Amino acid sequence: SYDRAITVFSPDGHLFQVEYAQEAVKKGSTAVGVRGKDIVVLGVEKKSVAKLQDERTVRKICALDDNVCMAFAGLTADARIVINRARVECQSHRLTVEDPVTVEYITRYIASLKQRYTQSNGRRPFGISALIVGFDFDGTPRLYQTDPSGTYHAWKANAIGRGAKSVREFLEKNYTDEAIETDDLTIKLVIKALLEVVQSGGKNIELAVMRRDQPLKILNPEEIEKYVAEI
Amino acid sequence: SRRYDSRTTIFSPEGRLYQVEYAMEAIGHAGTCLGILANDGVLLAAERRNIHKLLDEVFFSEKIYKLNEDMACSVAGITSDANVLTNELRLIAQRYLLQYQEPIPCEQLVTALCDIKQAYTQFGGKRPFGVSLLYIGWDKHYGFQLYQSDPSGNYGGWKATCIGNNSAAAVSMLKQDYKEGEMTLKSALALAIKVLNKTMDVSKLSAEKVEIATLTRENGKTVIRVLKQKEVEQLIKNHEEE
Amino acid sequence: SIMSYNGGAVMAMKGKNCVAIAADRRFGIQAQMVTTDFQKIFPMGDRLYIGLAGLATDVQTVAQRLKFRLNLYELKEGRQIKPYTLMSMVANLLYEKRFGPYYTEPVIAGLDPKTFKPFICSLDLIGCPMVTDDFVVSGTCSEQMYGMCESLWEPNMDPEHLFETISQAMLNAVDRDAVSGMGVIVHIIEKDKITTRTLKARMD
Amino acid sequence: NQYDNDVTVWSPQGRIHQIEYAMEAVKQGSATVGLKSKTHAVLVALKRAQSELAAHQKKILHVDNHIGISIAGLTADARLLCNFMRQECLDSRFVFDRPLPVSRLVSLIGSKTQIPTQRYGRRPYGVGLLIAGYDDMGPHIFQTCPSANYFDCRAMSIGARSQSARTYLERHMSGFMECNLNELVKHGLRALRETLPAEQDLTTKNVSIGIVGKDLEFTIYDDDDVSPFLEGLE
Amino acid sequence: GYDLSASTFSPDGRVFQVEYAMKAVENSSTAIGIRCKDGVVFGVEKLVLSKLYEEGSNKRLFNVDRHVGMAVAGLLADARSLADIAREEASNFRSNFGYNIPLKHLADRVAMYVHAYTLYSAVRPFGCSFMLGSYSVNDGAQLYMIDPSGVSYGYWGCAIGKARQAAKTEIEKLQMKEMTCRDIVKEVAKIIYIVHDEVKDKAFELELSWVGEITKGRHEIVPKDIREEAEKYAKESL
Amino acid sequence: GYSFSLTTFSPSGKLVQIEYALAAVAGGAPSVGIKAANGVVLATEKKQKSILYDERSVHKVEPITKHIGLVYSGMGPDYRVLVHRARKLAQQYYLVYQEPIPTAQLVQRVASVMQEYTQSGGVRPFGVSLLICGWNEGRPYLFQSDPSGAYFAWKATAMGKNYVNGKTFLEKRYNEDLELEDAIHTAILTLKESFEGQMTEDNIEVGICNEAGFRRLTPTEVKDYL
Amino acid sequence: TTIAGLVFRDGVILGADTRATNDSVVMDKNCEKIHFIAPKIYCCGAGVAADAEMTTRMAASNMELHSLSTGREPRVTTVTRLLRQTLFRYRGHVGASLLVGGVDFSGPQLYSVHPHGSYSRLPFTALGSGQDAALAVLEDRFQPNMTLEAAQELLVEAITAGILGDLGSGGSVDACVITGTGAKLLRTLSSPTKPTERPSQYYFAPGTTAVQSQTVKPL
Amino acid sequence: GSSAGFDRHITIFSPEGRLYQVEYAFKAINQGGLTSVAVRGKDCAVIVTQKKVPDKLLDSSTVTHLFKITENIGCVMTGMTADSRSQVQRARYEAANWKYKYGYEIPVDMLCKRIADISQVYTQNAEMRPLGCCMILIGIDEEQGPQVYKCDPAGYYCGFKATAAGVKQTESTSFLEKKVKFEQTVETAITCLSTVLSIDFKPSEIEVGVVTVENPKFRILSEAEIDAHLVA
Amino acid sequence: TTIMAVEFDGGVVVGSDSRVSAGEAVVNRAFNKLSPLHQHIYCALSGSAADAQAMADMAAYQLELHGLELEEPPLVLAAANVVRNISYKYREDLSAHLMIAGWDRRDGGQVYGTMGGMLTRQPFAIGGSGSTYIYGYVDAAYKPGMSPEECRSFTTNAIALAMNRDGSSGGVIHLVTITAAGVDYQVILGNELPKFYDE
Repeated sequence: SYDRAITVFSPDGHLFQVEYAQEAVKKGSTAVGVRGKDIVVLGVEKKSVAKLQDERTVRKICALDDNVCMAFAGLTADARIVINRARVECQSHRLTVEDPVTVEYITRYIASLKQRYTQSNGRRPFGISALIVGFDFDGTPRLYQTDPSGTYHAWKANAIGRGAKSVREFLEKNYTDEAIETDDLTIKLVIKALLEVVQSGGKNIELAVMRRDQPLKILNPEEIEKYVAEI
Repeated sequence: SRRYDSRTTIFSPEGRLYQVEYAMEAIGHAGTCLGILANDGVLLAAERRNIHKLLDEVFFSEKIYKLNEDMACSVAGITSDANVLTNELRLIAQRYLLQYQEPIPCEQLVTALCDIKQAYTQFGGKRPFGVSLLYIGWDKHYGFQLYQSDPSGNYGGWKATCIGNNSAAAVSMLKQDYKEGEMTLKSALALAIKVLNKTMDVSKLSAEKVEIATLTRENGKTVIRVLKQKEVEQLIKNHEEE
Repeated sequence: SIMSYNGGAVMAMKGKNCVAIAADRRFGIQAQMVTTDFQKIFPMGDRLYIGLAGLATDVQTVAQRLKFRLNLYELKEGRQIKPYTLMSMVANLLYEKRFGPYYTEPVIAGLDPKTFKPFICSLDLIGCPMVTDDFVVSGTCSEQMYGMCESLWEPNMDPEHLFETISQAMLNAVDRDAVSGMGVIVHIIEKDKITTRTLKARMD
Repeated sequence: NQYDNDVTVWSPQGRIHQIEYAMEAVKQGSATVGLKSKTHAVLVALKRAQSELAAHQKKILHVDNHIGISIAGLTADARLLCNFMRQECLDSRFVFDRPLPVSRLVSLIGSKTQIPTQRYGRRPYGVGLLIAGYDDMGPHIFQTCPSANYFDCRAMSIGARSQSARTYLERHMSGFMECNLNELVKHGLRALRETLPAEQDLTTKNVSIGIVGKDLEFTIYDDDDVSPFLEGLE
Repeated sequence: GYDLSASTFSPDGRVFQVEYAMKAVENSSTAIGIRCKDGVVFGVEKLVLSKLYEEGSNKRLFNVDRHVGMAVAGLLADARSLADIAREEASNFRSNFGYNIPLKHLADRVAMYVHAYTLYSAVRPFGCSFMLGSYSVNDGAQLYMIDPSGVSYGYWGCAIGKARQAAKTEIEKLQMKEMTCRDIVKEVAKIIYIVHDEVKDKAFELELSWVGEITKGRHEIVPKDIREEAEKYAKESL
Repeated sequence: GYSFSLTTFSPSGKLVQIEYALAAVAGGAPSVGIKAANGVVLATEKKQKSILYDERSVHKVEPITKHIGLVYSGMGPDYRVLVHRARKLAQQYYLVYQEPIPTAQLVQRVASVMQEYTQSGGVRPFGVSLLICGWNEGRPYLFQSDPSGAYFAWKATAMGKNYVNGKTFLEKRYNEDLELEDAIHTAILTLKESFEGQMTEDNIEVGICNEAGFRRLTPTEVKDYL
Repeated sequence: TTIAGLVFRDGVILGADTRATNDSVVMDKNCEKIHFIAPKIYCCGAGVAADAEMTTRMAASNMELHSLSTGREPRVTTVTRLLRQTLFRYRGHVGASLLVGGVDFSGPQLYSVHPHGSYSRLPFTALGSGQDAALAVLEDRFQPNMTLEAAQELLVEAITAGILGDLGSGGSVDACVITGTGAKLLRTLSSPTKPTERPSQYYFAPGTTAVQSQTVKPL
Repeated sequence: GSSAGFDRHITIFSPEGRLYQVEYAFKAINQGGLTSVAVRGKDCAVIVTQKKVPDKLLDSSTVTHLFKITENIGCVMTGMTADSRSQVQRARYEAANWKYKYGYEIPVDMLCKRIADISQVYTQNAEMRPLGCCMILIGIDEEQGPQVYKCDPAGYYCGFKATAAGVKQTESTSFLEKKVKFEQTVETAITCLSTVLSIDFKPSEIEVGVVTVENPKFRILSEAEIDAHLVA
Repeated sequence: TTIMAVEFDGGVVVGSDSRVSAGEAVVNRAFNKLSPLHQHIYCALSGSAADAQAMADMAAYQLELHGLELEEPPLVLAAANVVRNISYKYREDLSAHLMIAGWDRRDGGQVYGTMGGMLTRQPFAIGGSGSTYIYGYVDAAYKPGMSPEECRSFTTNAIALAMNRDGSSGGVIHLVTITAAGVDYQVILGNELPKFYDE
């Protein structure tokens, strides 16, 4: 069995492997999450959109449970593994506590799994960052973000992947209480925030929202097109 | 021993995995495979590289493997690696059938092999599988389907794709000619020959240098079948006329 | 006894360039009947069938596990399995659980994939094959089946005569067995065709 | 350069750099003295303090009723070894219903710490030890090293500038056997104070004492309890 | 770097790592073993690095069995573990066959264990050389020596340490075959005092142990009175 | 043992360790296989360094089962390991199916053992190529398994030293209709094309496979053929 | 089951009946009980049919590997040792009663192997349920160094006694003759029993059985 | 002489397909400074070796390169002493195990092959190095007669009429070559060693192990037995 | 089964019957219960055939290796210790007594009883199911200083008396005399067996 230490400390207390994993997240397609009043919206860029590719197979916005979904950035293959782990954990929690897991609880689990991979023998860190949204039993909307190191915070509006900083700068100066007043407005914010980086605005963005109680919904090309015309 | 370790599953300073990238270089040099999905079926068409006159023919095909009753795949890159993966897909499909008493849906099969491929990239210290696959299948959820996976353990559904030598060229040629929803197996097969005539630098295509499986439905039964040389010859003939 | 827990009878008969396989259709727990169309004979090729009698749960498990192995075997080697090879595969599968065996006595009936030569055999619970040139029986009413086969079976019977022989053997044999009955399914395996028939039988 | 990274790599001079680097850890530690008379065995250590608001680090640990130790070097390793020693002593009392002879316990330590100095990937224990005990062969003062070697001594000193204490120890060791408890503790203190800077002096804050004798279980004296021994020093 | 691992042969077919371990035994005190007419005598020039150390500390003479003694040179920690290995062997042999292990067999077994640490990069070769001596009525007197490589040979007289090249010539000029334990104890002591360096490597103690007819086959430290005489005859005759 | 791969991809996408294992094969002594209509021949140079080597002691052409035989080019002691493994694989197959393992199923299993030493921890590939011949389902079979674990079915091929010249010679001389007895002649002639001096019936070894089974020609028989 | 063996002047002769039964019902009227171990070594099996079958196949497979690697004829002693070491391992749970007979470099050898792992090298033996009848014949007529034909006759009579005296045995008599030269596997050396010539008769026509449903699938 | 990566430190293939580490292990055999010679006769097999005891205090009886594997199998080791002893012990274990599971004494060719198989593993596994020794086995086969086999560090083994190992391996082979193209066999062997060493050693300078058809049991000649062949 | 071994100045005399039984049926009437573990060391098997044969083979293998390692004929005590260890280690699984008799150059001819893992050296030893009937006879007939010829007679008589009384014993008497010179076998057939009161 391979027991070599891959993630180790450097002279100035830096974990090179973890920073290299963060570099992989920077080359990932932009993903934006906005926490609205009664809704949660996720928006990922489609980067190179070919005309011969089945759109439904490369979605970067998956569902972990009825109330929890997530968007990622970085290594797609790595993301799949993490998503499956989370899904299994969600069913385990639902079976031992007889209740839907809270957004923060599953966020905590994924973050913990990522940290475990930065201090274990024979493995490298996961090369992805995730945006976790959803609603808890009481009805309050949640938005979390985990990274390769294993750290996680709760946000109002965040952006990961290539151009995360650019989108973050625009989100700060555009996120207010009069920007998430209505469901439509909240979605427009994410679309407008995604238009700051994603080239050829229109069908280059993958959007999906999660309204209170109902299952995850995915906006269609023409449904997103209409929103773009209003902006 | 740290001294001799090659360090296969660690990131580079730009967040790249070199072994995976170099496994991919292998593939771009393998024989060309192309997949086209039609309304009435799906097909694979592969350049043969086993060409020497003293090769015996004894086998179904060089690079096209049947995975279960409803799917096949063709492979590009390290042949002996492909043998490991193709045997594993057969095992995965039979595991599913044993458990659910139903054929494995095509995307579930692809995903489960790709999990095996991603694990080699992340832990264990071994080199990755130097293989890309194209998979063709029919299932009751999505019907006719075509997938591609690569040594990173990444996969994606396609209408038409190509891997191996001169894939980039094949793709731009498929982007010009592939008609979404308007494609028939006859049309698909024609396009295959067109794309294969251009990705192969032997001018005359030759029905000895290619391998073509088609996958169709007849009476609620999937039918996978390697085209015989006559049919391919005719197919080639038909391209010459154009 | 565990073998009579669900009941059931299976028999295979050899004819002139043709094989016949029949079985009862009753699925019951002890004295209570649950269904009257439980599958006991499974296809293992165009002209190859396996009949399984014994514990219903093991009948289904063995059939499914054998299919798993046969499918993989037929993907690896690019050909249809031979009747004799299938027998060994089943024997090996049954012998693996030597000290915790599957409660099922299988009977195989078919024709060689390339030569179309009739072949029938039976194996015990632990996997001891027994190839015969006349007939093989298995189930709760094996004794009754032996009597019928021993006196009714003739050499070189044609498809029609073979059908009548195995039908009469099974029908009269299951009528003296309380846990076997509720219909009879017969499969006639020939070079170019397979004929499946359900006989008019007692439903008590 | 190519020989001082692994413990399993013999250098061309016939040395093992990694074991030598692990011995440097004991030399950087705070000094501690160990001496014995005819009926007693005492340990005296200088407690170090990270800052003025910090408590002085523990340096004298309990092993058993007849055995006590003084550490120098990596504290984590010292606690590791201590645990091992405690278990061995407990095992001896469970099986044979008698205290484990100090000499036998020292040999177990030697063997345990020797293993890691021959296996690839492993490292030597980075802690030096001073062991005081009392069994059927009288009082003992043992000194364990990071390279699995141990010496039976009349008096010993390890840690930063322990050579000065050793020099003092050698000069006054002739009257140790006939020394009494109070007298024997003074010598240790005097030798322990020799490794200290001209300005600094031994007080009831940076001094810890541990004694074990004929009719006395291994006890440790801290701060206010070390006043009596401290009162009288010239 | 051809000399970094024991599982790597150099271009001229040498295993440098094992040779480096032999260098560690080369820069150490000298121990001697002499096979007389009815026994074996061991003598070590124990170097007292400090005056604080108790008389009899860091013993380089061990009892691996009732009838077997061991004299070592080199890394004491490595030597100590080898002594425990030797003890294990002897004990295991008695439990399996019901009698005292023959010296030759014991030496062969321990040598193979030593040889096992000279083929891989996972472990390093032992940094010590030792001698095995024993006496029985059915075997007579036997003396063997094992080094870091694992080679085991039987001897009449042997020396290990920094002054083994000089001690061998001193052992050469002796008629040990017709000598006895009682008479060889004075010669061993004398020889040790001769090879011992005055200026360099100052302050040493003399360790003496024997096994033979005089001790009725049991290996033990030479008696104080006899050692006194031997040391008195060593200093007076030097 | 080392748990990491010793064979890994280069930036050009090559696995040099396997390229280097192939260099070992190509410097090996020559080997030839020919599949005739009614059989296969395997033939190899077993020139010994001296005349002290008891030539009859060790055999490069080896049976696996009644119906399968092997020869190799490259590293003799690596060949030994493979021979033993093929023999165990053929037995394992026979114990399950109670029919002797088809040649192509033996080739796949052995080739698979070869691929594992291109990826498993701490080991180097095999410095050997195999030619395997067999007779099953009234058809003769000849295969080559290389160090990468790839296999190919041949009508005729040559390997070891001077294989490229050898193949060109077999292009020109092989035909499908060719009977065994003739096949044997052109086997022995392909060897002659690269042989040093004076091919005796003790410094080549020859095995044949047909309906009757696989066997090593006896030196007495090789002599007749010479 | 009645199996027997005997060492004659130029080799060994094995014999067995061909009846396989389930408790008290004849399942197989012609099962082969003389299994091939090697070219000059055969084995008769008694006890649990599945065990005997799997054990001999395993022994034959292992002997083949050994013969292939050594390149020499397998010894009979290697076979018996392989068998007893395996059987002893399972502590009699593998019910295999074997009679190994063969001719190797050291000559003709005959062994009786029991389920627990014990073995016996003898000039003549017998195992199975009809083992006492066959032994009776042997004790009464066995002579050392018998001629090939005289041995066959004796073995046939020994097996015959078991066939007629033991309810567990019946059918035909199989024999196996092994010498330095060749091996003669005489499946059905004698057929001492057969059924009647059928006094009456009963047959069915092409519609005597009432059919509920039919399904024909052309191939 | 191409080289890349770590192909000279561990047993991996170099650019030309060579195994440098294994080649270095052959150079380790000559480090002992000895030469061995084994000669197969018509009804016997003899093994002669250079017995050098340059130390005086060394017990000459414990110094030998000839070992008894089984009752009928003897051998001579050449190369690294410690490695040789471990290989001798392995051979003895293999032989005893063979008889225990097969019921008959292991043939010399099978024993040599078994030791060679074990040596092959070292050339394929990088974690451990090959042994720096050479094994030569002699024994009487019941069907083939006298046998002489030798395996090396590369895992290669073969049957021989006469073969040598050590520092003067190339010279012993050239001397035995002309001879092939009891008493004479023993003489030829001794001659070959003496010829390439130019010393004409006395009875206590060499060791002799033999196995004849009449006396199959491995035997070691004494001082008086060795001198007798030296006087003639 | 009846087995016996007697010590004499210069060696030992080992003997046994040849009956292998399965209930009331004699499965082997000419079985040799004396097995050689080494050149000068023999063992008499009693109890379970499979167990005795398994242990004897195991001991022979172990002793063979031991002998070659030490380059000297093994001691009789070593052989007994090897058997004792196996018999003691598997005392709950095995059911057979391997009597040990032989000769070495250290302690001459020795007889050891290793039944159930317990080891004891005796002047003479008897085991097996038929040994119970001859306990009184051997106690009254054995005399110290018996010669080899007298030991064989003593052994023969004792075994013959047991064979006639015990249903599990019978057939012929296998005899073995071990001494420095070597091992000399002897078989006493049914017609040449000592006759006593059989009425």
